[PDB]
Amino acid sequence: FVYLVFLFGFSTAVVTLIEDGKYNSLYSTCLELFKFTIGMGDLEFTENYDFKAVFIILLLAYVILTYILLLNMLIALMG
Amino acid sequence: FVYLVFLFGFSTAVVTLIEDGKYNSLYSTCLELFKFTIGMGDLEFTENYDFKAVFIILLLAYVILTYILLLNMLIALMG
Amino acid sequence: ECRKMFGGCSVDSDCCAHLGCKPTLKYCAWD
Amino acid sequence: ECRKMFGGCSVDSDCCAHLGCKPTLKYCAWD
Amino acid sequence: ETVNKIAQESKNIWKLQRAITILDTEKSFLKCMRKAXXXXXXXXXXX
Amino acid sequence: GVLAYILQREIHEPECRHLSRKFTEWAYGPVHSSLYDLSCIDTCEKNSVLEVIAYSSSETPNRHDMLLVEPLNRLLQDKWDRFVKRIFYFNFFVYCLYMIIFTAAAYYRPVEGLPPYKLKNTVGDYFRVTGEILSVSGGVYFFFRGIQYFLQRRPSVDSYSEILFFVQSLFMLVSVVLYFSQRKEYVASMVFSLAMGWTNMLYYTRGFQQMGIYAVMIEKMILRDLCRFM
Amino acid sequence: VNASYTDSYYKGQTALHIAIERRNMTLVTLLVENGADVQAAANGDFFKKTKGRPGFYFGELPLSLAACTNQLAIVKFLLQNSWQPADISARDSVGNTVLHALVEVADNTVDNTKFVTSMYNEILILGAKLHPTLKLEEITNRKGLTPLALAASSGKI
Repeated sequence: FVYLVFLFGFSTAVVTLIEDGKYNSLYSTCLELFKFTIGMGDLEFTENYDFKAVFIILLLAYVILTYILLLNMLIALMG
Repeated sequence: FVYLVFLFGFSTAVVTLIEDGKYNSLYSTCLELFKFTIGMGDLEFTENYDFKAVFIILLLAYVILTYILLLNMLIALMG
Repeated sequence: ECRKMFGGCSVDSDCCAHLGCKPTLKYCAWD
Repeated sequence: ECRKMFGGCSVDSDCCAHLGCKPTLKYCAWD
Repeated sequence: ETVNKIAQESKNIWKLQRAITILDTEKSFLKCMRKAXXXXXXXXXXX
Repeated sequence: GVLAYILQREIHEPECRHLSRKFTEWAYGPVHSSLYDLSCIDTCEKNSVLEVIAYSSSETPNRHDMLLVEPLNRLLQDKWDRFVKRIFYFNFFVYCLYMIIFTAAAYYRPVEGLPPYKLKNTVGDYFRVTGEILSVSGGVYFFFRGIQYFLQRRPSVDSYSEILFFVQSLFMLVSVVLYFSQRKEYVASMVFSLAMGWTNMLYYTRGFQQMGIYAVMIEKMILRDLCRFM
Repeated sequence: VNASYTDSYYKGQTALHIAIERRNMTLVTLLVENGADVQAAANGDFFKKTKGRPGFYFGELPLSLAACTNQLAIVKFLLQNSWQPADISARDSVGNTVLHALVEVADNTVDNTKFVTSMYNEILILGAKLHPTLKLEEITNRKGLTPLALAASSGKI
């Protein structure tokens, strides 16, 4: 539920910000974002990106926080 | 034993679903799947994929669960 | 066969040529 | 439009052709 | 540790925070007509 | 211990009744009943025992004070089981729609061009425009609500969540001024606003023991551990 | 002597209930002799599980009360007296007999078990002494549960 909220909100934020390529869709973008949460991602490709400096920062915010607090927080719960 | 069951079942499910490329073999597909369990993978390439929307979902199911419950569950056991 | 424009590739696509399956809708979009 | 040389792409760039946005300054640099 | 401590607290933490949520709403709810006797049904023996 | 003593320090002797906080009188062979005065709920203009308990933070002995009963524990259940729980969900649901709208306009915003001119014609130009106005209007409420919080108590982490709400609403306002200014860059600010609001939304779950624990833990990671490591 | 409370709280409570609640042989004795109904069910919210209200359930009938509060002598006097012997097998609103109520009153603490356990014993010894034909432990509460099966349904180990 929590990851879904964080992921969903972040995906919505991305969808508005730059359609770019493969981020045009919410179903695809969410898949793109989930891949990031799992910890497999390709980072700062940028190319064809608007507010990329703005955007790279957004990716740093979302990816870092998600790996850092949700996954560890769930994982901490798991032991 | 448990990972082998989960991995084996998932591999069998994939082998039927779309031969595609490099998924045609069980020995290769298992290797492809084990790589995913180790946490090194390339995600949502899709290309030449049938039921990819069906398939991406399957990958999300298997990869997420495997990283999420077996690895952590074994790792939780380890401490 | 090939799922022309507006053709849904959940399975059996096989999306035509100019078309490409985008993994949300599962329909085939081109251009 | 295209943010020529010294053009800042925080948003709306769209950096010109010979230029490329480098993700620190957000200005457009080329060459 | 923060997760563990939060877990040990969280029956209690969950309790205190709620009260704060209730209080703020009560203050901002226009101080509209609302309750304003407490007793607790009890049964321990002790007998 | 003393707080509990002062509220519940029931007295029985001639002249006892005027002094006492709690009277309990209902026992069956098993069974017992306790009655509480209760003054703390009564205190208002002064911060009061109840008010202090409601407000008090970062002391670190709090778990105990909140726990105090019957009234503090008893009072809350009476306040909320009867009506409060219903009120909060309506607030949460109302907030959620505001979020769907803020994202929807942002998701479907027209590339243009920057800001105006906007045609505002037809359903396509009509639905989005309503959303944009609605989202800004949604933005004002947070700004107005926040100012009172700053205004009611100017002096001085905690409260962590209210503080975030003010930041996001302001961010939207910055975007709106930009939109009137009409610079393209204004989006980026809005984009922060859309995501921040969504992350904020997760707060409403609070007051739920499973859920309340998670939000608290996240807040803890960010005030302390993340902040320290960063 | 048999008038009862009618408010939702203490509903059905009689003077005899109170005498027992107060552990007062003398007043139990007196009330029974002036004809207190020994089968009167105190069934108001004060005699069921806490809202919290609370509290507290034993259910209902004087015998059940006298046992659940660990008051052997009065259990005996209820069942053995000249004036009205208690019906040892009566069921409360929920179908519970004194054996059911005892199971309900257990809380898995060592001294709790100990007292319930032997008051239970005592009831059976009295059943077999006074009314030998009665298979007490077979009697089902509303939900179809023997005392044993209730015990096990509610983890009263």
